[PDB]
Amino acid sequence: PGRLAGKIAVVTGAAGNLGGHIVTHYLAEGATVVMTGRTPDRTKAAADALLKSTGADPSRLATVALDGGDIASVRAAIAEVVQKFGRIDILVNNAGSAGPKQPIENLPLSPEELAALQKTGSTDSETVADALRNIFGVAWNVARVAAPHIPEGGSIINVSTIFSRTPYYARAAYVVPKAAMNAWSRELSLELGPKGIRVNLVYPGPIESERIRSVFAAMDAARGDEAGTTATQFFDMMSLERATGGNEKAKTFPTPEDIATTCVFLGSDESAAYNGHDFEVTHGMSVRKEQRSTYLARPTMRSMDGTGLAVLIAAGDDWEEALEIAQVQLACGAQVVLGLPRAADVAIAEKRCKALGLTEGLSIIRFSRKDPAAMEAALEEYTRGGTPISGALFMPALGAGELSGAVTEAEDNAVEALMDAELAGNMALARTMSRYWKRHDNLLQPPRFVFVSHASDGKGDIYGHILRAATEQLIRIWRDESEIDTAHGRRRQAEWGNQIVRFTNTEAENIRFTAGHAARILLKESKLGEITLYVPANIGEATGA
Amino acid sequence: PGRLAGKIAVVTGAAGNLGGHIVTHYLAEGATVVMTGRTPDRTKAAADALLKSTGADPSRLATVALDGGDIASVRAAIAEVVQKFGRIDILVNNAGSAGPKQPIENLPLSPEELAALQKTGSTDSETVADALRNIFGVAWNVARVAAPHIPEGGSIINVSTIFSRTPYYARAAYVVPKAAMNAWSRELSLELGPKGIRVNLVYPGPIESERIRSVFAAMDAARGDEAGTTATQFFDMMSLERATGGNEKAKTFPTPEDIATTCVFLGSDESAAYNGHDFEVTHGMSVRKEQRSTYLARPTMRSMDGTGLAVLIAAGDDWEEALEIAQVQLACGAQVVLGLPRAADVAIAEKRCKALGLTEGLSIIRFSRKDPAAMEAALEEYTRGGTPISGALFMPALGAGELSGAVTEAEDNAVEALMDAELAGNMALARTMSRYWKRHDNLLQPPRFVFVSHASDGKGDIYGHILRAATEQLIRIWRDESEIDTAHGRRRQAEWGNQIVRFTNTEAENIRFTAGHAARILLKESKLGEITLYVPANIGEATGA
Ligand SMILES: NC(=O)c1ccc[n+]([C@@H]2O[C@H](COP(=O)([O-])OP(=O)(O)OC[C@H]3O[C@@H](n4cnc5c(N)ncnc54)[C@H](OP(=O)(O)O)[C@@H]3O)[C@@H](O)[C@H]2O)c1
Ligand SMILES: NC(=O)c1ccc[n+]([C@@H]2O[C@H](COP(=O)([O-])OP(=O)(O)OC[C@H]3O[C@@H](n4cnc5c(N)ncnc54)[C@H](OP(=O)(O)O)[C@@H]3O)[C@@H](O)[C@H]2O)c1
Repeated sequence: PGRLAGKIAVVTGAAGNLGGHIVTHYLAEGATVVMTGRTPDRTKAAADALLKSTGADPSRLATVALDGGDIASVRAAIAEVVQKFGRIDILVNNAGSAGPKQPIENLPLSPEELAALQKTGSTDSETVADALRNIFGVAWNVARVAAPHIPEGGSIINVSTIFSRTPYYARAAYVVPKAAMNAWSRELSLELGPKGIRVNLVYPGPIESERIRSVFAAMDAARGDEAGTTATQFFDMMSLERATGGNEKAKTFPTPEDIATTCVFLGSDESAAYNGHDFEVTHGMSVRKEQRSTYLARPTMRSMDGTGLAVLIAAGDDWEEALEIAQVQLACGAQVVLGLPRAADVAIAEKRCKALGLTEGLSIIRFSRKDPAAMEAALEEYTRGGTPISGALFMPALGAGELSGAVTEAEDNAVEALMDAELAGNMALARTMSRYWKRHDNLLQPPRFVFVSHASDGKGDIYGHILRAATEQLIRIWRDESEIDTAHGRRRQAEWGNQIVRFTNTEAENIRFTAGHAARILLKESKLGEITLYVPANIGEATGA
Repeated sequence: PGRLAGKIAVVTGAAGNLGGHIVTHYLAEGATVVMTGRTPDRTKAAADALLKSTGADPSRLATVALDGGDIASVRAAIAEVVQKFGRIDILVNNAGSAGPKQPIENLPLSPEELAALQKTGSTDSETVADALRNIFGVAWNVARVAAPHIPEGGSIINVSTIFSRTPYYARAAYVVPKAAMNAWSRELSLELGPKGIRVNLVYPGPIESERIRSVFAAMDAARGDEAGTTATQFFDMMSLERATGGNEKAKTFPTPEDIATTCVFLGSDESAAYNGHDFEVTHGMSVRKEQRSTYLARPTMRSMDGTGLAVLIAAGDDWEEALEIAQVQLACGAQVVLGLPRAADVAIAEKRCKALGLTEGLSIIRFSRKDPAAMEAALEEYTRGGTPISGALFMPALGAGELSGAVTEAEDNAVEALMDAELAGNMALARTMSRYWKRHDNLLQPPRFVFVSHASDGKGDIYGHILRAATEQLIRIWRDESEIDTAHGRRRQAEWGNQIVRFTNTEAENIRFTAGHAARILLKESKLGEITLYVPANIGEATGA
């Protein structure tokens, strides 16, 4: 019998290379497979050439037209799969796109910015939001449209990449939407676990092919690095050596067959004991799950810390919050630019700022991560006062509790709203501050960013986790890209920064703590190795005071 | 064809529940199995059972005698296996024994103590030392002997427990060695992986029996919680429910077959890519890898922080090291008991302390950790002096660098010495202080303990790493035992404490920085959530100063 005998399997991106190995292994294990592709012609071709190359019955292989980001197509596609076969025993979220292969400073956000990248003979065919919908959106959508038709003891397999947890210069667009999916897979496990549906996460390492060693050598050319630096990086993370392809034992890449044989194992009932589990098909590449630390001291700061420096604060709906952080920054003797998304809120706050009497060193302006063109202008304008922004604290876009609900249950707004405001806003802020610290590259101290999470929404911070994950990667890419550009002469000053997680603490005194430490990262001459830095549960206890 | 076709396996403790299951699946997938165990009569009876129950050719199975605590025994055993079949493809380190089932406070160290338990109708058969050798010794010795005869593409599998990273009540001698074994496997992952010998790590959850479901009713009785609390503890961690035993879907324990099927897979070439990997067959249990964080803060202290308080410092080989840590306490106004193993050191140190000018608040006494009856006696003499001991600080037993060499290429005595000195010293100091703080539950400040790592060996810190992950799980057991003893009104004062990792940083102040965070943890009113606290690489950078 076949380890997958009498099981309906759905494989997103079945036309691609791993796709077809998974389908091959599945048909040869006794599954009925439905192959999902954006195009019915390229997907049907990929289907028929698989029929040729295996010896399986036309009846045991099906295809269908699905595009994540178009939920109208994902419902119409699953439907056709339910009518046709009556259930989904195995989901394999393998669907994903390369993403714009540009550094953080040159990511195309608008369609005209992308058209403008096609005029420089580039191969990039995506916006950052296209890449999100294409990498992160498919998994989220397909999963939620499929979960109610997935019977007890069924399996979901979400195909990440090892590159989500490692530096991948000029690929901010590809990794952060994977890094998100990472936390989402875990959260989907927590919602579909009690229902008896397994959720498990495959991290394929760099995949062995003919192209790969040249694709890397090509990336090596990108950064002005001696060809082979990309490959050697990853080889040097690998602990395991192996003979593949009848070559000798060396540092090599894992195979498409290794990935397939895992998706056979994970799909099969042999794996029915595993949930929210990570499978790292990477030759034991040494990486950490979360490059983090919790704060074990009160942020002890002085009143001359910031003399000559100006912070930007990109605030969200809760401007009131932002201003509290602003306040402690001013208290350290730095200038502040509280950048609020509505102009409505620039009135209310500028006046309520006169009420408290914070007129010295603080300037409130409209600053809208939705529209970056103006975000650029606004920083040009502010610096004409002759002090340049030396550090940039970024708050979440949407008000706390704005995003809420089970990942499958959450509305068509939930994902699209989360993907656009939360992921694009972070990338736009990163591109915008990168572009600005390109121009004004002689600051008193090297430039420093800090991202900030919401406090605990107290519904289990489902969206707090996803965004911590995606942000943690965006910081790794940004730390790396700037450290490689700096060493090659292209910048004078290396951008560095951190992320502070508030949601591990529900105490009343948390914001002045969060904002306290925010100041230590920006204004003091520091480098914090760990990316994401958590606020302890109790602060009184965790520190001296 | 067999999924393990043409693979010589070696499964240690193959007579036990899982052992039978691993051999049964292995024979089905065409494996040639060598069963293993200290009792030949046992081993062979088992073999006969498995030869009937599975239609397996009696050629395709064999037995061999080996006690893991006894390396000679082990060298012989593999020698026959080698002689017979020529090589080892797969080595399953299933061998382990449930330790003494005794709470830290009542751990049996010397044979006489174990005999005092057996006249009590307790099922304890094992000293702490014995449990070490029975869980940790075996895995180390079987593997290191098997390695040479393992060809490339080879599989080592190490079977440990999830409970090695989660609290287990009065099961210190089970989980501590299981913890060392996790960190051992890691090192063996790295040392062999370059030879293409993959070394992965299975974490069984609670495994479905009739016995274990009552052993939780058993445990439940020892703490004094309602029966099914322990069941509901671990159930409450698991994200997955499942329909096992023909009972309707509910949170249920994983079957032995789930553990058996994984080895089939981990043994097989389908897993050619995975190395250093952890497989948790625990129904998606929610435990983190390690509860830890780096110090993003210089130790800030004050000159009265500890007046009226008293601190024990259990010293190892190198006492001058401990005496500088001791100066830092005294400086903070605490009193110091300096415990030195070798009675000769007492009068040597005594001079240095007058020469050095330290004469007030400091007492020096012989404090051998191989003599608890003496330890427990000396502490009572200091208490009679008039100040109870509020703070313990445990130094490593052996001199610096004395344990070295990659686990495989380790001297026969290096593993023996590491297990006895390091593991028993930590377990003994733990018992002795629990027993002392049971006797003195009315201290001015909660009682606080501090485990301090060696400084770097500058070689990878092989022993650094194993000894840390082990201590981390001793503390997690220590904290939870005092939490539950305090809640049920057995003890007024919650014991709590931390581990300080030093080997991460090489800087010249290194001793001062750790000696200073020891004083905080000891003499300040704080309860740090993270167990293991690392010194950061650069103290200049992490902390503004
Ligand atoms: N190969 C690697 O270097 C590597 C390394 C690590 C991880 N991975 C992961 O493996 C997956 C891809 O595997 P692969 O190497 O064989 O590449 P691939 O599958 O060729 O990737 C492109 C394919 O995915 C499908 N796809 C992409 N975006 C989609 C969307 N929004 N909606 C529907 N279908 C979509 C496309 O199908 P249609 O054209 O028919 O729509 C296309 O054939 C990705 O999820 C990736 O993160 C790959
Ligand atoms: N049951 C669970 O829920 C559970 C939970 C967590 C972890 N585990 C772990 O997974 C494995 C469980 O196997 P099991 O459930 O079948 O229990 P088990 O095998 O009955 O545990 C005892 C076995 O270990 C062997 N052993 C002990 N000391 C030894 C030594 N010095 N030399 C050689 N062999 C020795 C014994 O072999 P002989 O008596 O034949 O010499 C015996 O077969 C163990 O490693 C255990 O630590 C089990």
